[PDB]
Amino acid sequence: MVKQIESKTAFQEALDAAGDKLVVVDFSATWCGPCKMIKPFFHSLSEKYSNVIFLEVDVDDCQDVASECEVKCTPTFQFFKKGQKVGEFSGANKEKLEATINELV
Repeated sequence: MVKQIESKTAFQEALDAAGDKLVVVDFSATWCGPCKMIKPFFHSLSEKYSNVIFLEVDVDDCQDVASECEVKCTPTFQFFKKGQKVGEFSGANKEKLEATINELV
C-alpha cells in the first residue's frame, strides 16, 4: 500500500512499521505534472506487490527528508531495508523498478 510522508519523524516510524520486507521510496514531486505522470506506474504496484511496502515523498512539503538523502533530481527511487539504505537509482524508468526489486527481493 503506497504511503505519503510529511515529515522526518514520520519517515522514521514508516520504516519501523514496515517490518523488514523491502521498503522502496519514490522521491518525486506531487504538485508537478510530468513527475506525477509516472505515478500510474509506481502507484500501481500497490495492488501488484502486496508483500512489499511503497512510499511516496513530496519534495515540496518534505524537503527535510529529501535533503536527508541528498537528492538533486526527481524522480529518485530509493531502497530501504530494516531502516537501512541498500540500493538507490534515479531516472524516469519503470521497467527498471521491477527487476530492481527482484534485486533485493
